[PDB]
Amino acid sequence: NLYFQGETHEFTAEISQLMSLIINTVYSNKEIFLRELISNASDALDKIRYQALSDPSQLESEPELFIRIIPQKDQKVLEIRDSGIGMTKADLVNNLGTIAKSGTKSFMEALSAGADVSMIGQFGVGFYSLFLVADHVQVISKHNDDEQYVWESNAGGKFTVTLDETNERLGRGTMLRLFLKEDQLEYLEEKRIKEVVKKHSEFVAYPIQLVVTKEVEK
Amino acid sequence: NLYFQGETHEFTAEISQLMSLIINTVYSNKEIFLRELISNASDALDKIRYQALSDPSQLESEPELFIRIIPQKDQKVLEIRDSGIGMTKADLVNNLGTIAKSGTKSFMEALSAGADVSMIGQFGVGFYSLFLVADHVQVISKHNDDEQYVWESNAGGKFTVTLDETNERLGRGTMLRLFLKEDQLEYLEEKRIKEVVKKHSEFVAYPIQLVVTKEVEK
Ligand SMILES: CCNC(=O)c1noc(-c2cc(C(C)C)c(O)cc2O)c1-c1ccc(CN2CCOCC2)cc1
Ligand SMILES: CCNC(=O)c1noc(-c2cc(C(C)C)c(O)cc2O)c1-c1ccc(CN2CCOCC2)cc1
Repeated sequence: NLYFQGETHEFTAEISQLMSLIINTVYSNKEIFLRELISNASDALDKIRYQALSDPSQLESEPELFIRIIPQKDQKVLEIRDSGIGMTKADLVNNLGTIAKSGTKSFMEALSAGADVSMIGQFGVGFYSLFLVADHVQVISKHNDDEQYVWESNAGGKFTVTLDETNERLGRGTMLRLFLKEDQLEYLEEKRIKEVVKKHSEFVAYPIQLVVTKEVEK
Repeated sequence: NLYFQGETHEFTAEISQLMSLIINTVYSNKEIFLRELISNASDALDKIRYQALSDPSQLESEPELFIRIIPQKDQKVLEIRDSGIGMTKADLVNNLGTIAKSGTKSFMEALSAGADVSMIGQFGVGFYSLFLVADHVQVISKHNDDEQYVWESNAGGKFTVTLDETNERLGRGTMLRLFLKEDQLEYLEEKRIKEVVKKHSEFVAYPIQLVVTKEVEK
């Protein structure tokens, strides 16, 4: 019996470590990670927007279309949430598999031809750019036709997409939870986040909301 | 400027994690790791034996040719030492790079064609079979023409081959230090090691020594 034929998703976490090494060596300015996450959220928002055009009940799970950035300073986590179409369990497996396969292609090309700062133009590298600032990621998603699921890059053992009985309920859409590297904590600060959004995501056609909790120093 | 072209050694640790996942799924019986380590030691012993044939001073750094297995129960480490030719710093870099490149080939083939228990016949898979029982490895080596060097698969950060100012002095040769998985501690036991050596390494033409420290229970 044969194992792993075509089963690239089984290696998603390992392939991400290869891509993290490449992309962090190539890009010293990490801030483009946020552009890429917002662009992927925008695409998922377009999908629900067009489906709901002929079937508005699809919006009732989360009637507003938005992208929402929530720094969690105590946890050193940056959360990016959208109310896009979301992913069923099978969608999440299939999308991670495609992302993983594109990573193998980008990694093999780096070895054969070398990598430079144009690599951000390659399919899938936008996802891996989250590892410019994060050492670990949780991808949480809720599609109208399925339950809430989560994939954790740091989960020990076999690749798994787990029924989410732990995180807050998304009504619909996707949240990436970025566990930031100790040298990239600037991206938990409101001023820095706003600078990066205005610089790189001006033409995104959805509201980008920033949720900031701070103790009042008295 | 281009990064990583041909620099497969830079990914040795990440490629090993891919190979570890494949080989542990394919092989439920882990014991062949020892056959493969002994076979690589035997090859390095042949090289010093033939060089010393015309230049016996090469043996003076370690005059006996042997393979030596040392369980370190307290550390959950199994050490395999040989008095082979050893590797200079550049040899260790070059051999890890070749091993890493063969891993990329085996991993891509597993995805395209599937992997089965014949994969042990592929170039380089013998090295990766150490991850049947170990989660981490240190490769320590001393060649007559260089200082003692070490590579650590679990060392954080950039691939590096470090001048060894920590471990015991090898006079000449190579030691792999295997940090065993919690479910593979049977391979620290003398009875088990001896069974595996007799079964799989009968035709190795060097003495295989086993060094066992035990408290006398009184
Ligand atoms: C069944 C259809 N479902 C979706 O399209 C969907 N729902 O949520 C998606 C998001 C995925 C990501 C990461 C995992 C790529 C987000 O960061 C944000 C999302 O909303 C998401 C999505 C899926 C794929 C893509 C496009 N690819 C292109 C190649 O790599 C990155 C993503 C963009 C968004
Ligand atoms: C400059 C020449 N130096 C040597 O040949 C040498 N010295 O020490 C060697 C050992 C390497 C390993 C691992 C890292 C492969 C050992 O386990 C034991 C050795 O003695 C070693 C060696 C190097 C290469 C090989 C053969 N390859 C074949 C493909 O993968 C495994 C190793 C076998 C042994």
